[PDB]
Amino acid sequence: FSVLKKLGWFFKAYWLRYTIAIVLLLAVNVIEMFPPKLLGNAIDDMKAGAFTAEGLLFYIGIFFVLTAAVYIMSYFWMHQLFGGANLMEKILRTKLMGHLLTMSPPFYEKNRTGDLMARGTNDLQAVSLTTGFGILTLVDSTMFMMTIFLTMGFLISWKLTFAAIIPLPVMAIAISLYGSKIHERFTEAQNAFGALNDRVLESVSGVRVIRAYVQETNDVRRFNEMTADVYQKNMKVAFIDSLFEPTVKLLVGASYLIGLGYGAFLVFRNELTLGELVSFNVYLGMMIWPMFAIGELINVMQRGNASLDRVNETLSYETDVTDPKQPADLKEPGDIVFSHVSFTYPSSTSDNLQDISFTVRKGQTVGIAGKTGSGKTTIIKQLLRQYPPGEGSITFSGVPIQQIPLDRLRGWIGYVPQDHLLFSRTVKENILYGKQDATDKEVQQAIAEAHFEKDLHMLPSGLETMVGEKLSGGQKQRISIARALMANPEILILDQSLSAVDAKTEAAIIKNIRENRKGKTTFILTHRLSAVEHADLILVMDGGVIAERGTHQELLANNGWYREQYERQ
Amino acid sequence: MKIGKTLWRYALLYRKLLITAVLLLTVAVGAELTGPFIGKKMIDDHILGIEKTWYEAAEKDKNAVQFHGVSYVREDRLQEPVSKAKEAHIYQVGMAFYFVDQAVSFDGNRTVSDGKLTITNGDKSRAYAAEKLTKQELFQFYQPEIKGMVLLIALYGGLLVFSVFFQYGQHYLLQMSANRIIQKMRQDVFSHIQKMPIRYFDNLPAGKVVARITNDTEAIRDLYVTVLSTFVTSGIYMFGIFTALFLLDVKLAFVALAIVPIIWLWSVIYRRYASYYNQKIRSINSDINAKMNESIQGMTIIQAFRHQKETMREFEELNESHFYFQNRMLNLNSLMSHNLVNVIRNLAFVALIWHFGGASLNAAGIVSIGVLYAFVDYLNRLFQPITGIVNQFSKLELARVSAGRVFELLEEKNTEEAGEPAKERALGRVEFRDVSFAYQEGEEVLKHISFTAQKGETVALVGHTGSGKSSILNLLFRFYDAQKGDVLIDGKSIYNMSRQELRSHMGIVLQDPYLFSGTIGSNVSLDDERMTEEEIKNALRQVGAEPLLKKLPKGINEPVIEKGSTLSSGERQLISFARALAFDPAILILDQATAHIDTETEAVIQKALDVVKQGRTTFVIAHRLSTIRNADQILVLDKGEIVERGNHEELMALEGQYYQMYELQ
Ligand SMILES: CCOc1ccc(-c2nc3ccc(-c4nc5ccc(N6CCN(C)CC6)cc5[nH]4)cc3[nH]2)cc1
Ligand SMILES: Nc1ncnc2c1ncn2[C@@H]1O[C@H](COP(=O)(O)OP(=O)(O)OP(=O)(O)O)[C@@H](O)[C@H]1O
Ligand SMILES: Nc1ncnc2c1ncn2[C@@H]1O[C@H](COP(=O)(O)OP(=O)(O)OP(=O)(O)O)[C@@H](O)[C@H]1O
Ligand SMILES: [Mg+2]
Repeated sequence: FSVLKKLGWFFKAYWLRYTIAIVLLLAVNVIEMFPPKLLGNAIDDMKAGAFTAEGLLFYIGIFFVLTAAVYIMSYFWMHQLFGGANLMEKILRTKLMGHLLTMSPPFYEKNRTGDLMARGTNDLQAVSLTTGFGILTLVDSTMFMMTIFLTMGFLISWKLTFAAIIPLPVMAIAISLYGSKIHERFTEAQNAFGALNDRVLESVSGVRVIRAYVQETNDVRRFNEMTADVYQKNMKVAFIDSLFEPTVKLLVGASYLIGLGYGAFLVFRNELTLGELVSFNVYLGMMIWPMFAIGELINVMQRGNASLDRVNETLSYETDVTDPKQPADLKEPGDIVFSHVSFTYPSSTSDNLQDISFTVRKGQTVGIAGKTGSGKTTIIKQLLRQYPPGEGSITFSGVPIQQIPLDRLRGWIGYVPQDHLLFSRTVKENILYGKQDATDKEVQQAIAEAHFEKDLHMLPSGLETMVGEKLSGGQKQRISIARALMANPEILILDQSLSAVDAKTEAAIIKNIRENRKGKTTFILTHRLSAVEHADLILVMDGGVIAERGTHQELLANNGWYREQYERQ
Repeated sequence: MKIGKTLWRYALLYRKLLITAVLLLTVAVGAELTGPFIGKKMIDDHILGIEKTWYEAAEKDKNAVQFHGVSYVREDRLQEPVSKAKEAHIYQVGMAFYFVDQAVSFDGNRTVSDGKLTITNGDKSRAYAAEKLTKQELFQFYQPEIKGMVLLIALYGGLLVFSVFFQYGQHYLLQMSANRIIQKMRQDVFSHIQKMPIRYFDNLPAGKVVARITNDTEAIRDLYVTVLSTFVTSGIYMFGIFTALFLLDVKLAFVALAIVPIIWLWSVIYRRYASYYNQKIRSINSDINAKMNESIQGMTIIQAFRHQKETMREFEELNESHFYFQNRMLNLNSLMSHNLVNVIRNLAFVALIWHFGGASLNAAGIVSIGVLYAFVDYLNRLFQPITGIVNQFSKLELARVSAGRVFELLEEKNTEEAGEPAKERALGRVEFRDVSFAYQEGEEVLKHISFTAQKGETVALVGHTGSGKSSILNLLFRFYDAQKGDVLIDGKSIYNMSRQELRSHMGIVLQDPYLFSGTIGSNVSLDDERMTEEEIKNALRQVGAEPLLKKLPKGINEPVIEKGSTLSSGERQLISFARALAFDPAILILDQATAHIDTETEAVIQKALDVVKQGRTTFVIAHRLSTIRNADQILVLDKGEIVERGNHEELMALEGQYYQMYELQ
């Protein structure tokens, strides 16, 4: 097993507690080997002539002392080891979340949400189990069994030990074999149950069509057939799942019978004693567990190896797609100029942007138009440092963005995406997201600026309601707009944020925002060309290039490009 | 509704398997538990038999052992050819055995100094001449018992294999009973789901209903496996153990019986603490997973707004609470569970030592080490299932609540009783007499809706959202009762025929054409199997390009395993149309509402509607107000009311709502 090799850092950080756990485990094992021998000695003293009240009292007292010592030391070594397990789990959760927070859209393009959730909910469990439970099974399968075997060999006898320990290895091997073939059948049965669940989901979601063709009878026939198949798979599992108790019972009772009969024969030959026979029986009883522990260790350590490999691959080797470099000395962006920038998404070969160049003065207002898929939002995505910078130069006041720190850049940009992104927090929290709780009065002023306060009033004032579990596309868009506004950004980007509200509402909002943000840059992306009529700069994006460049008047003068011919369709 | 009553009711079915499993378990337990009794007879009658009196007898006698030149035979094998003639003993001092060739009355502390065994017993008794038995002579006192030893060893193994076979049988039969009970429960649950009204499905996410039908049934299966394989099995195992304990020695049997209260109190306390800790841990872990999900989704705004620090702080707060409660659970498991099992085991050892030491001190010859060995083995068997029992008892609650949910579903009363397919064609005439439909109560979604659709097809129900267009579809199929007025098909009230009879007359096409997983032919036929390879109805729908791409949709192509995602948006509608045409319904209802019509494909849909609308009575809820320019009877729904009962041309002449919704498109 290389898991303990891949987790050297954890044990190095926590070595005192694991050292205490291991030492206390060895001590507990040693002082737990005593009580059976004391029982045998008591039996021998009973049979032998000399046995006075002093012996009885001493045996009772020593048994109580050993019981208390084993109890305390067991509590504390389990505390150390399983606390290490919990600490490893918590550390892995923290590390995984901290790594995710610093990742970029490309990483999630490569890595699906389902896989990432699985790693953070199962692989952590497996690794933590390895750190705590793997170590317990390693000590009990390697130290406890060897200690109990050596004690039986020396204190009791060697012939009796070897004879009585023949079936336990067979029991362990058979247990592992059953584990493998029950795991296989269990996977089969779980797949069958998944098929059942999928069919039930189909039959329940599409209940209208099923009912509309009086097919609710054929549906039940198929469901019953699939339940019958599930029953067959479960019975196949139970076939090998019912071989465990018979096997352990047989190969432990055989071990007890060998011990008892052979010990009786040795007693006949004076090579043993009744007390030692009873001690041998107790030692076998306490030795049956190390057999299971071997297989449990192998299983847990292999699973932990796989889980830790996956976690490390999706936690460390992944390199952040965007990073700061040589921080500049720019406080407020003067102008934003694109100079023949070309950028292609990491997951595609088409350029999607061909030598785009333009300027945006401080306070300049830019509108973007174009058909769906015509690189409309890519122009601002390239400005959010979400993807590799490609080729060209995007210089804020004359210096490329790479020099600007990511923190400062993200501070300048107030970004409203076309997609609705809200969290399971009250609207107050969704709007406050921008300013991270610097003030509360500004909420009223910001919501008035977005002109959304009226739709805030008719919703119940239950801490501005709840979002993320329920309500309206327009209301979500206005909440996002207020969130981006309240931050007081020096470059405010809106991406189709007004495609859901009416023409009058969007017109009023754009008028108000243009009036309020006089010395600040604003980017507007919207298919409604009537919503950027007042923008001092407007451009239309087709493919990777710009079809034309000029003010609204220039576009009006040029050929009819989806200006008003589509009003009222 | 009582969960226990319903579970017992479902278990009473298949009682043959349960009874057989119980009997097989009883026999296996009897064999296994009589094993240690065989061991205690072995130790006492045979190894310790030497401690019994010996009487001289002739060498002719069987089971006679020569000591020096004189043959003795034990009190158990003794017969009455000679009354006593002798009284010899084989006493034990230290690790040596001493032959006493004299009658001894008392017994006690034995001492040998100069070949004069003396038993004190607080009386000094007498000094008896004693001779060390060496090892060969001593073994010659055990050869008579070697054969009984071998015989008892053999009996042990036979009963062991017997118990093995019966253990396998009982475990398998318990598993079979659990699985079959759960299969019957699932059958009942789905059959009931087929009878629940559409209100139930509408007012409850599909995933929740599916989980109730499937997941909760698995929870009940786990509950059955727990009750049988843990509580019944352990109950019988411990009843047999206590029977054996009482048969061995009653005095210690009562003491051992005095641990059942120890199990009950332990179970109650551990349940109390572990249920709380598990509830908190599960809730916090659900919160952690939800946070991770809502952070991975929507991470763009988290990063763009520099919220990484705050989200990390919230996640760490949840993580610290989770760590706290996991450590508390570990603390409880350390103070209880295996540690307490070992403590009780050592207490049992001490109790045995105390009892047998008190017995031996009185020197009444009642040490009975065989009873001690059997008690050790039995008590050791009795402490195995304690941890499993307490864990399962704590865990019962989740399966109990799952069973409550499943039986709440089953015990639903408002269910539809139907199942009569129609025996005659509809003739295509559907009429409404001032129907007034209210979903919840009081609030009306349709007010005195009244219209008649002759055999001529293409009746259009078009209006602005919230006008109750799809409610008519619900009324037609009797998904929801009208609550007023009436609906007639061919003059027959829709509320005077079985829902199955009514829905046989009509076919449905919806906005999201359902594409059941399977073959295209089975999806078009709804795996009915009651129709032949007539899926050339699909071709009649003008699907001439899709079915030649690969294999054949007529039960030969299986691309629908992807929920229709890969197939074009228009092609799914073109499969649903084929399904509607295959069943040949008299009345076709077509609920179409798609702003993103996906042009360059919707054309075929129109073509499809020309092939299916003919020779029926078709209701078209389509939007866009352009596919219904040939509707025989247009209808405009406003505020749940037919405000303009007109035609494509008549409505245009009269202007109004339809004119506005046509000019603005
Ligand atoms: C993170 C997870 O942490 C865990 C840590 C430990 C365990 C654990 N699993 C165990 C399984 C068995 C035993 C066990 N210890 C025993 C001691 C004696 C006996 N016997 C057999 C019966 N009689 C006849 C003799 C004595 C059985 C025994 N079984 C202990 C165990 N401890 C599980 C999870
Ligand atoms: N996840 C992605 N993987 C690959 N290419 C993508 C991805 N998302 C978008 N694109 C590319 O982006 C092109 C269009 O750019 P983008 O989607 O940013 O703007 P748009 O669609 O024109 O306008 P809007 O995005 O506002 O609808 C698409 O045609 C596609 O080639
Ligand atoms: N199962 C239901 N229970 C209660 N009210 C419902 C139910 N289904 C729909 N409604 C409501 O009843 C009214 C009727 O709307 P209907 O279902 O006919 O859709 P519509 O108004 O035709 O248009 P659209 O489907 O585009 O929303 C609406 O207020 C709708 O939200
Ligand atoms: Mg509608």
